[PDB]
Amino acid sequence: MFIKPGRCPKPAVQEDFDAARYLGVWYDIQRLPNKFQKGECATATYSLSPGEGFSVFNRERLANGTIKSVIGSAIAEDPCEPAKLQFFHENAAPVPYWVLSTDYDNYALVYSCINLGASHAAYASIVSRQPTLPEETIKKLQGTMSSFGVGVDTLLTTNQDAAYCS
Ligand SMILES: C=CC1=C(C)/C(=C/c2[nH]c(/C=C3N=C(/C=C4\NC(=O)C(C)=C4C=C)C(C)=C\3CCC(=O)O)c(CCC(=O)O)c2C)NC1=O
Repeated sequence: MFIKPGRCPKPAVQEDFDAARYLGVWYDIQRLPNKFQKGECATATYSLSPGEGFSVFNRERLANGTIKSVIGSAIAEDPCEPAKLQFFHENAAPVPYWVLSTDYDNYALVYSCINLGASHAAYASIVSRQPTLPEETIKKLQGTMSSFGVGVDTLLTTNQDAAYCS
């Protein structure tokens, strides 16, 4: 279903966010169950764009062994708030992409809440520069998540095993 009652929180974001340090490959460690991501081995690649934002290439492996991917764009509508991006894909309405925390080199926590009148749709990933992330880092980030109405108990652990994902 993925539609949940109540409207979105406005969590705090990475205040000093440098999109240039955020570029390259990020691996999905944990994610909320959502509509689009039906697979495993989920990676996001962020690329140089002429403009203010960056180009997005998201990639996953489905249960039948097929690779499915999407291209989009992430751009901060307010350069006072550079961690509040909007994600543009296809014909779609932009969805928020909020970097709540990153050290650029190890981890990020990303959130997107879509308001649907009285209900909402939430995306939340813990990502890593590696296919794994220390259980301490995941605990801290899960801690941030619980503080704005995400249930850590809903989080999928993403399969990043080279034997399936190669
Ligand atoms: C928390 C933020 C977050 C947002 C804003 C989000 C949105 C989002 N992810 C999508 C696809 C996707 N999203 C991902 C992966 C990712 N997406 C990411 O933002 C990140 C960090 C990864 C993983 C590292 C994948 C693999 C797809 C393709 C799904 C498919 O087509 O099978 C789509 C397009 C749907 C489509 O056309 O199929 C949207 C709008 N998902 C998220 O996780």
